[PDB]
Amino acid sequence: ELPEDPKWEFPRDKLTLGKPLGEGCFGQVVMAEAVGIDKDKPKEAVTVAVKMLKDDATEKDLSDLVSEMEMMKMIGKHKNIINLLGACTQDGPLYVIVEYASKGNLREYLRARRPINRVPEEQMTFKDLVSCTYQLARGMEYLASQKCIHRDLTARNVLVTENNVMKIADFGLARDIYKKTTNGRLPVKWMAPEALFDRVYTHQSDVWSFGVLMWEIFTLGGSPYPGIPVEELFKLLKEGHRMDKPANCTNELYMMMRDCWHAVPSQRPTFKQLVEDLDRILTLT
Amino acid sequence: ELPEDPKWEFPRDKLTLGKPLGEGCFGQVVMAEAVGIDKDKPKEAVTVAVKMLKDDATEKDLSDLVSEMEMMKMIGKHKNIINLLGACTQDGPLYVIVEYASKGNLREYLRARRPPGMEYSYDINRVPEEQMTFKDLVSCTYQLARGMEYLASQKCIHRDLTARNVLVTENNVMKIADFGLARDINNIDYYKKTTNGRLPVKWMAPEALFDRVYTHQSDVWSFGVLMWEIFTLGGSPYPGIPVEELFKLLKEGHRMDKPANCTNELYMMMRDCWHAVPSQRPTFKQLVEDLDRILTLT
Ligand SMILES: CCOC(=O)Cn1cnc(S(=O)(=O)n2ccc3ncc(CCc4cc(OC)cc(OC)c4)nc32)c1
Ligand SMILES: CCOC(=O)Cn1cnc(S(=O)(=O)n2ccc3ncc(CCc4cc(OC)cc(OC)c4)nc32)c1
Repeated sequence: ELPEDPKWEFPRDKLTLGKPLGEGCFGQVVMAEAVGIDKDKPKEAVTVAVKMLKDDATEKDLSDLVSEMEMMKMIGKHKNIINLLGACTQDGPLYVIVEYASKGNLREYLRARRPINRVPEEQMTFKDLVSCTYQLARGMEYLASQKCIHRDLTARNVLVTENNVMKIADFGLARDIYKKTTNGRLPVKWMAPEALFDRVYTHQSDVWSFGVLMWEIFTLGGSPYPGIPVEELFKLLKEGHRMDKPANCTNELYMMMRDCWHAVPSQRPTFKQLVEDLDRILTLT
Repeated sequence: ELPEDPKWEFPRDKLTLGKPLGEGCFGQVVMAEAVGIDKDKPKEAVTVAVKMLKDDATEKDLSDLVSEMEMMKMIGKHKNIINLLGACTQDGPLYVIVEYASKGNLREYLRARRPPGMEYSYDINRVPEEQMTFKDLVSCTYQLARGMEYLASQKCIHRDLTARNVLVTENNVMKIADFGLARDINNIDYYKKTTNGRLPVKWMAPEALFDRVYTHQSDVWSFGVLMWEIFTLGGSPYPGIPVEELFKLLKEGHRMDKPANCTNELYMMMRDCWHAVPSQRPTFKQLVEDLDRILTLT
C-alpha cells in the first residue's frame, strides 16, 4: 500500500520493540534494539528510536509521518539533527527508525541540571550553555543550507544524546522552499510576526524562533513571555515589547536574542551569522 | 478582539481558578469555583470547568476555542452533553465555562473499575467498590444514545464520538464532550469532507473514510465502536490491527468480535451499527428504543 524504497527499508524480524519514550499526541516513539542497522557491522545490535502511529491516529497523521520520513531522506546527515537510520514500510505498520537520544529533550535536560527531585551529578556551566546554543545553530545552519525551514523550533523538540550532543528533531511542519495555510499549526510564543500576521515563513522566521530557544536555554528551561497569555501577546509584539534578559546570561548573548527578535526579518542575523558569533563567544569562554 | 455577548458573558472577579484537570494536546482545562453563574441563585458558588489556551498554544487553537464555544450555544441544553455555563471574553484571556465532570473521561473511569489483575487496573487509581455491573454498562450506553439522539435532532454531527471524549459527573451521568470537529448539517443534507480529515480512523465509518461524506448514520457507526469500548471496560478497537492494515480489512468486511462481557443481543446491535449501507444501520431514535428495552429487563 505504501511504495517500496529498498535503500532505506529495514527487515521487521531484526527490529525488537521496547519501552515507549513518549507520546506526542499525534505520534508514538518507542525504544528498540536493531540488529545490523549499521551496515558496516551487521552482527552487532544498537539502540534506536522508532516513530509509529497511535491507536487513536487520524487519516492526516499517516501522511504526516510519511511526509516527515521523506523530508528526512532529502535533508541528509548532520551531527546536530536526528538522522534517519531506516524504515519498515512494507507488509505491516509503518516504523520510522531514527537515532536514539538517551538524555531526552533539552527542556527537561536543562531543568534537571538547574543548580521536586530528579537532579543529577552534572550541572550546566556557562560554557556548556553557549555550547548548546552553538551546536543548535550549526544544526539550523545546515537545515537552512538545504533550503529547508523547520517552523517548530522549541527546546521540547531538541533531543540530547548520551554524549550530550544537541539534536534538532520533529520535522513534522518542516517544508522545502513559504505561503502559510492561513491557519498554520505553529506555536505562537516561538512564532515570528510575519508567520503570525502575514502568512509567510522564511529562514529568518526560524532565526526568531532560535531567539526564543536561546532564552529558553539561558533560563535553563524557562517558558517564554512568562505570565503573558497568547491573546495579550499579539498586541505587545506590535508595540515592540520583548522578553527581558535571563539572569544567567551576558549582555552580549541577550543582544544576540534581541537581534533575532527584530520585526523586519532582513535586520535579523542569518544562521551563518549566528554560527560565526557563537563560535567566537565559545572560544573566549 | 472578541465581540460582546451579554447573554453568556460572566464577570472575571467572581471566577476563581483551581487545579488543572488535564493537559490535552491542544487544550487546557482547569477546575474553578464560580459565584452566581446560575442567575436563579446568585449567592451560591458552583464548581465548574474552564477551558482556555495553553502557554504553548497555536494560532489555530484560538479560533477552535471560539468556534467550539459558538457550537455549544446553538446546540442547547441536554443532560447527556457537556453544557456551556458562561464565558469571559472581554478585557483578558478567553475563559469558556462548562459543566464539571468529577469522575473524568469514560475510558479511564471504566479502566479504573475493572476487576483486579486486568491490563489497566492500578491500585492507586482503582475503585473496585464501584466495579462495573452489566446493568451499569447498558445504562452508560443508553445515556450516551440519548445524548447523541439529541445532537442528531439538532441536525448536528459529532464526528469524534470516542470514550475519551465522554465525561462522567459526580452522579455518574454520561456527558458527551469535545464539539471541536462537530458540524451543522441543517441545510446541507450531509457534510463534504476535506482531503486528509482529522478524525480517528478506528471510529470512522467507511463513507467518512473513503467517500468523504458524513451523516448522522456515520455517528451511529462511531457509536457502534463506543459500545465495544464500553463492554471491554475501556478496550481499544481492532486490537493488534494497525491503522495502515485496517483500510483493506474494512473493505473486505472485517468487523470486531464480540466482547466477552457482552450479550449476543448487544453484539448484534453493534453489528447493526457497523452495516456497510448507512440507511440499514439503526437511527439514534432506534438505539434509544432498543437500549431502554434492554435496560428495563436487567
Ligand atoms: C514527533 C514527536 O517526537 C519528536 O520528534 C519530539 N519529541 C519531543 N520529546 C520527545 S521524547 O521525550 O518522547 N524522546 C525521549 C527520548 C527520545 N529519543 C529519541 C526520540 C526521537 C523522536 C523522533 C522521532 C522521529 O520519527 C520520525 C523523528 C525525529 O526527528 C525528526 C525524532 N525522542 C525521544 C520527542
Ligand atoms: C483539547 C485538549 O484538552 C483535553 O484533554 C480535553 N478534555 C476532555 N476531557 C478532559 S479531562 O479528562 O481533563 N476532564 C476531567 C474532568 C473534567 N471535567 C470537565 C471537563 C470539561 C472539558 C470540556 C471543556 C469544554 O470547553 C470548551 C467543552 C467540553 O465539552 C464540549 C468539555 N473536562 C474534564 C479534557
